[PDB]
Amino acid sequence: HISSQQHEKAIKSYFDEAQTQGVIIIKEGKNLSTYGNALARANKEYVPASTFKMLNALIGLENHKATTNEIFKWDGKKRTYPMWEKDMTLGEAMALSAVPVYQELARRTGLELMQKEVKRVNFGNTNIGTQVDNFWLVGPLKITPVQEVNFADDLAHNRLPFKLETQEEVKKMLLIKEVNGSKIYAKSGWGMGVTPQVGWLTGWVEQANGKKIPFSLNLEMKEGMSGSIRNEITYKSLENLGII
Ligand SMILES: *C(=O)N1C[C@H](NOS(=O)(=O)O)C(C)=C[C@H]1C(N)=O
Ligand SMILES: CC1=C[C@@H](C(N)=O)N2C[C@@H]1N(OS(=O)(=O)O)C2=O
Repeated sequence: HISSQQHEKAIKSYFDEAQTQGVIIIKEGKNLSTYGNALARANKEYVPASTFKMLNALIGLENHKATTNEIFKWDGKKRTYPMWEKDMTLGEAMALSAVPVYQELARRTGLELMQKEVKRVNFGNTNIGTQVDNFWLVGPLKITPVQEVNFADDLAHNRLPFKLETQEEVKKMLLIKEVNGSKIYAKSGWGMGVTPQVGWLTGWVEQANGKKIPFSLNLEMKEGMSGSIRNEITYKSLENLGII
């Protein structure tokens, strides 16, 4: 009974109230629906930032650069965040979004193999340049929100060019929330090394019946903004549309 006009107004209001500019793209089957307060962001390129952890993990696991139980030791050097000053698996580093572990994984893969794999999966603009440890954080690698929701759709359905086991292993690392009978799998991103700063939340909802609904939220992260606003806008948008 709720009008399209009302759903669009409600979702736009979530971005407006957060005093930011953003989009949330939802995919139902092959149909992409764009919502939010800055719809033109849908086909614009931004650094993937920490959302690249999903592809970094797939590449690393497929090419035997790590195992899912392997403990990446903390080197003992000071980190930006105290929770990163510990030993962790790829899964733990995914949940904590610990950059040093994923920079170690990128270094193990190496520039030549990383570029070949990024080109093979056809991720975003597919350019990683000459620095294997920061290309997803400060460029040249860029991707659009439409490309991110299509990547999430491919991963959710095991359509990426990796072993089924590799995709299942990475998907297990991405469970962030359980609402009723729905499971939310996603990875956030915050491009802190670029101006303006981009904020992402890309993933999918696995409904009780087995249906997978991919999504990609993309917005501008502003001064003193909490990371949780990406999760709050996403959950409110998915709940408004009856996805959760
Ligand atoms: C990812 O974009 N990162 C790593 C880390 N986690 O942020 S996230 O939860 O939004 O992924 C962070 C604090 C910032 C950011 C970065 N550019 O290093
Ligand atoms: C809020 C945090 C979330 C998380 C992330 N998603 O990047 N990071 C950074 C900070 N945090 O915990 S801290 O060590 O207590 O700051 C940590 O593990």
